[PDB]
Amino acid sequence: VVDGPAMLTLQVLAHNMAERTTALLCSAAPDAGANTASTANMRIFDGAL
Amino acid sequence: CFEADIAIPSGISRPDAAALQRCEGRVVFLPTIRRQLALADVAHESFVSGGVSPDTLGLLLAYRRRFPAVITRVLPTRIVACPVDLGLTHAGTVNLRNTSPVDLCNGDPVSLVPPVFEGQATDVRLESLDLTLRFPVPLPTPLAREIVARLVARGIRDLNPRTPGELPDLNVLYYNGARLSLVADVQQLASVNTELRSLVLNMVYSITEGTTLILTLIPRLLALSAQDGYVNALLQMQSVTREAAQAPMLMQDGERRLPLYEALVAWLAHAGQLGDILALAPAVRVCTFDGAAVVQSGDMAPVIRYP
Repeated sequence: VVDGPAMLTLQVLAHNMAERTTALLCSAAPDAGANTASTANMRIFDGAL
Repeated sequence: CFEADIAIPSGISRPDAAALQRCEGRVVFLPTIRRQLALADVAHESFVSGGVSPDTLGLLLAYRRRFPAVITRVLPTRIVACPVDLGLTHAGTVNLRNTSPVDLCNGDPVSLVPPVFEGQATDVRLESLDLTLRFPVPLPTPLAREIVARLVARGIRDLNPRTPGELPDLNVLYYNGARLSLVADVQQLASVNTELRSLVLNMVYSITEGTTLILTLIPRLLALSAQDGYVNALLQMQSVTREAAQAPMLMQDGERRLPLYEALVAWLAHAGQLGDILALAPAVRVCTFDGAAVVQSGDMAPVIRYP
């Protein structure tokens, strides 16, 4: 149940919007605290839209 | 032994004759080589210079230019002492008394340190012959080299105040356990100053031209830090090495002089000799015949020659 002047105020769509989604991939290393010689080659990838 | 005697000069307090009996195996600093000598230059009143008594760094400098001697046999007429500097030619291994809180090891070099302990003053008093006696404390030599660096640096903090009064005391020692507290009462300046200068002047010559190339590998040190055990334990937490991390400077003349090999020579010449130029020379080594691996506090350990 949504009346006229609610969706009439959908006029404000012109101000902000979003174009499309984008997969973000920025990986990481072990921390200061587990970063040793064998773990220096270690990477962990994380994906998100 | 090349026998040297010290007679009992004048009178006896009758229990104090027994006090000379339980000093068998101790050390007398007599500033000579004599066939007979009075007991006046023996005691700490002779250790006292003109007007003033030495500090525990000055007593190091006072034990510098005198000669240690081993109590061998105690007569009521004389005391036969064997001149450590020469007459250590003993296959009989003339015996010493350990007067020290540390149970030592077998095989330690033993160097002599003035009494600086909180509870082992070694103060025995003679009142018929008005003299005061401080016996030196025989100790193992790495533990001996852990002490002399503390007491000079404690007197380095006697030059500059600046910091708040809560200083690290330099007064907690570590041998396998065994928390040791020593005495911090007086720090004479000239005993600190002349000891400080040779710490400066030797560290001058211990740097050379090819030494400078090693300084480039200071960030190379911490690269081994997070990838092994040995290095990370070698790298101290209270070190400037972890603090200084936060280059050939070409000047290359001739390049056939072995510049890196020549660096480790003169560094070892003066920075390699820092324990013995500040403190006394070790000439006493732990050597028990029965296979006993340690020597108790108060025991009579057999003594062999220079390490």
